[PDB]
Amino acid sequence: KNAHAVVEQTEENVFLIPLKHLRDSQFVGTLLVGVPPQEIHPIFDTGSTNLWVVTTDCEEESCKKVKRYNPYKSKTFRRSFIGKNLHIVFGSGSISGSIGKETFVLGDHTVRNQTFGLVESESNNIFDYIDFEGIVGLGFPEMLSAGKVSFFDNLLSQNKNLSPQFSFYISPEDNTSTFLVGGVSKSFYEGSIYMLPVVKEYYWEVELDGIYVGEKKICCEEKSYAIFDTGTSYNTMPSAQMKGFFDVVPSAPCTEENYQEVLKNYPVIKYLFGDLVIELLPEEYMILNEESCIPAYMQIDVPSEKNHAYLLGSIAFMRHYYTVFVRGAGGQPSMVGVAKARAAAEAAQKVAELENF
Ligand SMILES: *[C@@H]1O[C@H](CO)[C@@H](O[C@@H]2O[C@H](CO)[C@@H](O[C@@H]3O[C@H](CO)[C@@H](O)[C@H](O)[C@@H]3O)[C@H](O)[C@H]2NC(C)=O)[C@H](O)[C@H]1NC(C)=O
Ligand SMILES: CCC1(CC)CC(=O)N([C@@H]2CCOc3ccc(C(=O)N[C@H]4CC(C)(C)Oc5ccccc54)cc32)C(=N)N1
Repeated sequence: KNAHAVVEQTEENVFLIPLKHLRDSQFVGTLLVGVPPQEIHPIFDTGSTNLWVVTTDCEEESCKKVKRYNPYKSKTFRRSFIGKNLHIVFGSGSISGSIGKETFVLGDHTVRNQTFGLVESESNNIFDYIDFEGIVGLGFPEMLSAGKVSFFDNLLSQNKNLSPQFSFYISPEDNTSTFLVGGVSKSFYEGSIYMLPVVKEYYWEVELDGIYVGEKKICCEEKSYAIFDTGTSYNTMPSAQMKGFFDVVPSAPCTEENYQEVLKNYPVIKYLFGDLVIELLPEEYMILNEESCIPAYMQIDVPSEKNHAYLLGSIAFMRHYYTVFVRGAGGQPSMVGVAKARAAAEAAQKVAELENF
């Protein structure tokens, strides 16, 4: 019931990371590792928390094709005397490596003593189709596989000018996509921001009360949730619902010249977050793919939350909605704020942060 305010900040307290939309579909920024600095181009992933860097310890083909980080060239790289192995399995691949500490620079801000995973193996594969160099995880610290301090938390603890919030502006056809640390920019949205409380600090997870495709109620008979996950380009539904969705949302042949008409009669999707209703128009949740219009959706069953979790991804959701991620503390819940994205945005002219009243 207690509101947040958008307050102005000096430009250095909200730093902007340009995100380049690569042909392999990654939105990657720039990250400097160690001294002398080595440059990598990671994705920024609200669906995980570990910091991963691809290293010269991985000699596989998928790793050798990118600019591998070499820890033996870094004066600041440190291993602990007793090492730790890390092995992550997810739907489209696996990542395994060891733990180390390093100094990072993100947006001219320095972070020391940062635990990170050194990729040694990318083989279970998604890595054969992308030029993967790393992940800056932005989930809650509960998802860390190792270390006591997440990258975001550690960055904040060493840079008192930053507020514990960040936001994403996704505009791939513009080359204006931006990851913002410490606040927001009014250049990237219009209307008001509406806040949704985070119900469990693991993923960025909020209550989801219903889903409609046209007039058909696709959700919810049981208590459901939405997860804002920049690490997936697609929106997702659980299996039970995913089949029913594609049954009423078929693909269609399309070109840049006829898709507006092809899709003119497709249904509008609505997500219900309490009194907030978010709608996705056909030209927003359908994407052009190999002479075809296809729904930017995929099936995903999240074992925690009992497969009642629905993911909101970079291309089918954040492209249309500017999203803010606000880190709660103590009795104050973390929150996600959502606003209609401003399509006319160019550069972030001014910057602000959300203050809690
Ligand atoms: C990165 O991690 C290192 C290792 O923990 C940090 O170095 C440590 O920093 C603390 C505080 O600056 C030092 O505390 C000192 O301990 C002596 C006793 O040895 C005490 O009498 C002093 O009053 C002082 O508080 C600690 O010695 C130091 N440890 C080492 C091995 O150098 C470092 O601060 C971390 N860097 C950042 C940016 O957080
Ligand atoms: C980044 C992977 C992890 C953490 C290791 C693990 C993980 O599964 N997810 C989500 C959870 C929900 O289910 C899925 C399902 C699929 C994908 C996927 O294939 N993602 C692609 C996107 C692309 C090609 C742009 O970049 C990369 C870059 C690297 C790896 C994967 C991708 C992601 C998720 C994360 N959010 N993070």
